[PDB]
Amino acid sequence: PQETLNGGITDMLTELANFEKNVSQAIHKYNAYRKAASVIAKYPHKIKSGAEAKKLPGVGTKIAEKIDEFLATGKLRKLEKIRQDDTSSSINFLTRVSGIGPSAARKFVDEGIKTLEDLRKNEDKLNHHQRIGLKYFGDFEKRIPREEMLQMQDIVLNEVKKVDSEYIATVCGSFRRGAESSGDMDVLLTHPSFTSESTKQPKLLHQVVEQLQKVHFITDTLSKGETKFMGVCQLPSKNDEKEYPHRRIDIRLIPKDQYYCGVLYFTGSDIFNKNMRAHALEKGFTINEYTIRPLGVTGVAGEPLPVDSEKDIFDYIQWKYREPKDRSE
DNA sequence: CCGACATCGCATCAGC
DNA sequence: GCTGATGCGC
DNA sequence: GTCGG
Ligand code: NA
Ligand code: NA
Repeated sequence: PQETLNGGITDMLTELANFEKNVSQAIHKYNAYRKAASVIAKYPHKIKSGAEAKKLPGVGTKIAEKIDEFLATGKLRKLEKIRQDDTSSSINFLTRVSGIGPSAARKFVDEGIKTLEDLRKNEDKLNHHQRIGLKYFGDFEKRIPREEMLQMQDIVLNEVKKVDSEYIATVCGSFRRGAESSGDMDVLLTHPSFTSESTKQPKLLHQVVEQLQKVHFITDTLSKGETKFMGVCQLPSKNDEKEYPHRRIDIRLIPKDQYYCGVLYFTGSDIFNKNMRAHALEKGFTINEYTIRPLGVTGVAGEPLPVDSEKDIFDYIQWKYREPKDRSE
């Protein structure tokens, strides 16, 4: 639905959401505001009163009240006062840098560091991760067009298979659901040799990251363990042509017997996972990001049910398989 | 009235 | 040195 | 902030 409808209200709730997250350090109020802004963005009617909105799930007395003030005046006093607020606006801004959460941003603004320029001058006060977020402050705020993601995908699948023909790599996320653009690339990886009660051969994941660094696809590392890599990557530029911006890429090494449970979860969407959790249980099963287990008559979950594909999970809960395209909810 | 709210691997801080 | 707590992005 | 036991 057109943003014009209640865009003024959704933006108001989102702005409030970021302040709770970055300044007040109130994550729950953050999600509360986002949930509200979200359900309000879906409502196919121009809201005329807070009471109308209050009907919607996620909108309570306070937000219905704020919505009223906004409709009557065109803005919100508490919000106007927050924007003109020196520290709060500096603190909010600083968190846009990957690596700087509410706490670091709170600390920088304290000692006088308020701008991207202040950070660029205090490089040794920033950890490895934060210097990379600074270095790509702009790039990290851009989105990734699908075609770009495909090019990016071709390279991941090609290099993984080059390291070992048994690796299985699946680019999940909104991408797998067919989305037109993305903010990042989440690649789930697995190898037959890696199972829940097996070895992690601390190189299955290393050998892959290392391979992607060799062909110069991965350009920076934010964090890397035996099962989770988080870094930056970039597509090869087409000779003397605006080189592609640096992109965020995560790689997960999951056990083969939990691999598909992993692919299901990271493909989502977030709504779709809730309908399955909800459904799965009524059918007598418990579904987490790792496994699917039967629930005895006393509520006692049993051993993890075997899974060799995504469909297997759907079959356990009396639900027909659904392509990642129809998993928007 | 008052607790839940989604999740967890990894880097790094705090403390012994 | 080590382990646990915290911060972070997801 | 919202929902709900
Ligand atoms: Na409501
Ligand atoms: Na940040």
